[PDB]
Amino acid sequence: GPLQSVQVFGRKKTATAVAHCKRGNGLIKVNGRPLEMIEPRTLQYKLLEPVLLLGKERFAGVDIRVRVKGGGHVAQIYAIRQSISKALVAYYQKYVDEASKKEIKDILIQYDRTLLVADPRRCESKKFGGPGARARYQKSYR
Amino acid sequence: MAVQISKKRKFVADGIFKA
Amino acid sequence: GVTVKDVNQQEFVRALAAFLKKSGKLKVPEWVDTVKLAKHKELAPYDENWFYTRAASTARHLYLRGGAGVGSMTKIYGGRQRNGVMPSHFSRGSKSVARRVLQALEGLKMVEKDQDWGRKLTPQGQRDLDRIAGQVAAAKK
Amino acid sequence: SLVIPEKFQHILRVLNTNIDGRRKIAFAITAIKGVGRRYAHVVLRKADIDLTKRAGELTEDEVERVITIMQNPRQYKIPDWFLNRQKDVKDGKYSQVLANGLDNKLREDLERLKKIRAHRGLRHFWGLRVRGQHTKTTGRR
Amino acid sequence: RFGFPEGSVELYAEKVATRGLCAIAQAESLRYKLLGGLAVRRACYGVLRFIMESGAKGCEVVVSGKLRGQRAKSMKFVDGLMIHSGDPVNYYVDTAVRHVLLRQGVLGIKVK
Amino acid sequence: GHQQLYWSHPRKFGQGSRSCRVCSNRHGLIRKYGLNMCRQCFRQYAKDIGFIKLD
Amino acid sequence: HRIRITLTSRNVKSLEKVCADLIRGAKEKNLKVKGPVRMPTKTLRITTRKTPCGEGSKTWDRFQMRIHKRLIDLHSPSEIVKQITSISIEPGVEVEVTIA
Amino acid sequence: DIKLFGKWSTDDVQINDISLQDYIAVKEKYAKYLPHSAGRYAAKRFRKAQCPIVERLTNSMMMHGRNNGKKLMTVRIVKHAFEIIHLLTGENPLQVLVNAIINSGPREDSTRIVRRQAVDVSPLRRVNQAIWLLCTGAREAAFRNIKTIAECLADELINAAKGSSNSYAIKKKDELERVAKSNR
Amino acid sequence: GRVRTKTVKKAARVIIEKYYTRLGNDFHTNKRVCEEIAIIPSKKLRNKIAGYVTHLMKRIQRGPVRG
Amino acid sequence: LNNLVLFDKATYDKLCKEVPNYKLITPAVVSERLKIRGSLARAALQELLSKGLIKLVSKHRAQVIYTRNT
RNA sequence: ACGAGACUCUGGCAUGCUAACUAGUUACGCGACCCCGGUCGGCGUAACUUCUUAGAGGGACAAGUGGCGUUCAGCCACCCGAGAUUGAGCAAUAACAGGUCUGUGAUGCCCUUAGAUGUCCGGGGCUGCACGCGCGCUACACUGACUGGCUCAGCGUGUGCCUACCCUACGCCGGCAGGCGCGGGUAACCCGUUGAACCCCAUUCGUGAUGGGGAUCGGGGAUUGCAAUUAUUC
Repeated sequence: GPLQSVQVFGRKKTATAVAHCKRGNGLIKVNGRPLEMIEPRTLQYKLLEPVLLLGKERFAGVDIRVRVKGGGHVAQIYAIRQSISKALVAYYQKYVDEASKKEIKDILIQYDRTLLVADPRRCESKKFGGPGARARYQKSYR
Repeated sequence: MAVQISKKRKFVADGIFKA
Repeated sequence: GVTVKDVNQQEFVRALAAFLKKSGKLKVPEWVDTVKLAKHKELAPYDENWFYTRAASTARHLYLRGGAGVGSMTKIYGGRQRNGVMPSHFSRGSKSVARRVLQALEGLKMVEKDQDWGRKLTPQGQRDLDRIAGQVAAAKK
Repeated sequence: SLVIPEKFQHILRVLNTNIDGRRKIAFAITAIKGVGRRYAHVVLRKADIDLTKRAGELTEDEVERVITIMQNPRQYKIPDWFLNRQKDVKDGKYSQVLANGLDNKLREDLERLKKIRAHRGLRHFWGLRVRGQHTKTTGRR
Repeated sequence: RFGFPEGSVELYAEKVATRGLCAIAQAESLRYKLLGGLAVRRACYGVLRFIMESGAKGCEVVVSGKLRGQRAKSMKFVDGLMIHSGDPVNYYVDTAVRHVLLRQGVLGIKVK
Repeated sequence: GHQQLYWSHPRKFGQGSRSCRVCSNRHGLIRKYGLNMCRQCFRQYAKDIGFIKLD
Repeated sequence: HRIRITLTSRNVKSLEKVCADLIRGAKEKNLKVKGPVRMPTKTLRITTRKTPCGEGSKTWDRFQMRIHKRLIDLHSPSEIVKQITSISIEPGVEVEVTIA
Repeated sequence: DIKLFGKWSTDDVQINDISLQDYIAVKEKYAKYLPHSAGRYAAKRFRKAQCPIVERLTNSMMMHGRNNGKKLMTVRIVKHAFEIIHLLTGENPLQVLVNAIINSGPREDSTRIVRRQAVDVSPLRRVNQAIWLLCTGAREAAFRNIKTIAECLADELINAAKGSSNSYAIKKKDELERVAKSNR
Repeated sequence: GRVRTKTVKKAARVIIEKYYTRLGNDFHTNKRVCEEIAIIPSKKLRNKIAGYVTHLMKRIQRGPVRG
Repeated sequence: LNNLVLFDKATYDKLCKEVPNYKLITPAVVSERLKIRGSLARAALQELLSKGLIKLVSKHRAQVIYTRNT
């Protein structure tokens, strides 16, 4: 009957993931492929941290369709990690009580704060007189 | 313009005129 | 039912390479033995029947985004050229191999020239990828 | 299967050059001056050989097939662009020139430039770098 | 020179209100006092006294180059309030650099 | 003839073909955005063009 | 009738109050207008050495020149636009008007 | 719930040396799935301590230039090292790790205050050095060798968990403590 | 390094000296009082000032303050 | 390192006895103990797995780990 | 009072504001494929501004709490929080025999001024190599090399006054550098959703100066240019 929708994003370095919550069965998939095969493999359980902290019962009524854009492989994982978790916490905010939202938010932040707080760090700019931000070129005496 | 000058070139040439 | 995007691509290509090899109507040009796939490659490919593998790879890149001509295929299989003692740089693949593959995948009617240039998958080819996705998704049980 | 076969020649002699009978055949033949990685591979394509074998395993008719196809690569369809001595000055001939040939023909290529008094050979006679380097700082014995 | 259409450019030559607070108007004023043959000390005070009358918050007039002798020598004349560092300089202080050709060498005028 | 010789040598490319529109110099040329003004010359006229120093 | 103004400037506040004054003119004569669509800023950048020679420690000026670009889409008669575009414009601003 | 690589649990292991109880983070709240976290551990002074030693090992591995930044190379090395430690010892290898941090840390080190007076190490200095010694124990063993770092890092963590002295990290540790004993 | 400068302190002094009656021990109101009663040309300075005001107003709630 | 490229009658017997009776079986272990080239050990431990005498743990591009059965 | 700070630009935050066919999203519909859903950067339009862009604001001050200090200036830790010190730009008095006359139609003096130290045209040279220094790049491997497979960026530049020389998709030919027909873009419109590398996964190699390393050196092939030899570059 009603329209239950939440479009909530996750950032790391320059990498924006937008997770879109709606009613239905338990499927999370990112650019329309299931979590278990989003390379790199090596950070598999980093995408299954919101999955396995909460359990599929939390994600039973909600199916989340994520899009990722920017940064590298790792950043895009920490983006799609952060997105589904924030977008869930925004789904439990809007369409159920604060009680269910808070005990979810508590689980996420008491495990890893990055799940629900956008890590503010950015690649600090290069300056002349060196090959990067801080590092200077070889000084030559004699 | 008839040869159709670029916007970035236009604001440079406008400053070069003033100069 | 399942699609190619639901399946692991690493063993999908190996399955789809087997499929095009199995049909035996892919048209590999005679120089497929002598030729190295880039200038940023040092050797000839280790696997002798590479053209099938790359036809599969190309095919599934045409599934995921359309209208990708020959320049784009050399870019999607571009890599690092170790320019000897000078620092390495990004180097494109072979145009010729990318072009023969997109002639082969149109030969065996899997692709067809998209409007505004480039190649995309015809519904037959699209069905071939999705039915073999079914094979590989079933095979991991 | 993976045990040492009998009549395993531990040291072959192919084009009067001691080939190691331990190496893979694509990387054993390279020991012969004039044939590298890239060339040996395409010789072992034409000579339809499972190049997964080590340098001892394959039979004396197979290695004497390898010799002939290296000596006559143009005849067994390896193209002109793939050879080391393309459009030669004495005879106008395309041919991959091998160990003692390549040394004797290198000798001639320098001894031509020495005889005609051409800048390139004069650089060779004085034992200097020829190809436009800066000798001020580098090439120190 | 600028290839504008024949009679599609019009020059007006209006007046500066309170001309004491323009640096390049005081630097050009000063260079023609010096090239007039006035002593540098007199001319610089003359400018500096004028713009502090005219209603400026401060004033720095420097004349680098060869005064009296072959040695290059800066004569710096300062009064009032003068800021140097950070953005407000871009819109508070008015700075001018001008050349003058004396018969012995080149004196420079820095009115700030 | 000298009329053929005098300016024969082509000036279609290289830093001997282009020069500063201020300085008239064959060095430190800023070609970017069609400035074509010497690296000393533009450093003097940067303000007047609209090139503020900020970062 | 779908007539497109392309405002381009060096200075923000000058172009911001103009695009505001043109959108006043669209509301004062009460014809529909797509708002002031902000096209991305162009930071032109000349990074030249400071020294006229090479005889100091290797410092560099980093000149910018920001070019702000706004566009206003109107559903207007042509003469109302050629009236409004004349009214109160200042030297920091550069105005195009595309008919179709 | 069940922990590290999906297969190495946390409430099996006991930190014996109470000296390093708070400075070996491996237990209950420092039970992460992968040794990979944004962290921001290296921001304020001691927060380094509240990093899981598995992630400290992972980080300490990627060294000698070429490897700097290649953390997934090391995450993998540690994962395959723990497989080898389990199949060669029959033990939750986090215990072999913790036993190696306890054993392979120097407990007294020389310092310049003449010739080099002997002082005591901080527990955090011990954990820092422990992980350094048995990571350099791995990469130096593995360099110009048929063996992999999986084997070399495992062999180092095993020999250290014993105190075998064939351990590079134990041998350099009791050398430091010998030189510290000297100037006393 | 978080030491406050003279232009922050002198301002905060004179603000309290003339407007002790409007101020309290709440930053976000003191901040908004400083807006009304003084032309502070900068938000950062406006907060720095308000921030030292609040710190002094705590020291006023105790014994007497020197300057 | 005068290693073996292919097996002898002797070394193949030593392998087929000993290598099933290890707990950790890696190509770099079997190559280090039986005085053979790594590549030959990689093929031998792929035979032994096809003969069902050893158990695969984690096959990776870099590190391939096998164990006993009992 | 100047300098410091303030300041200016920038980095990080706001489902709060103004907004959008040169930016999108979510719906709805048509259509392609899989066995009711699933995939779509396939097509089209209704709502909307979360991501997108850029404007106005707000936001952080040691503000809150706890510890040593007239409990002054402050410091340290913690809670809340997008941050609990982002980075730069600007930059005093007074100097230096710092550098620049080879940046200038900035310039004093001296020299040269027609067999020129003006200028132009052709040709070398600026790279010449027993040797000594300085910034570098690539490496010495198995945390590797090689071959395939997989998969993610952000700054940017782009058709010129004179000025001649622009970025390139797309389709054939070539092994390749490249050549050919053929369009888009004076640009959030086209290259371009910038399918970048390292990374990721799967074969081959196995401690051997080895498939490490790619210098020297021979032959051949393409491009820019009036011209490449003292090898332009590929």
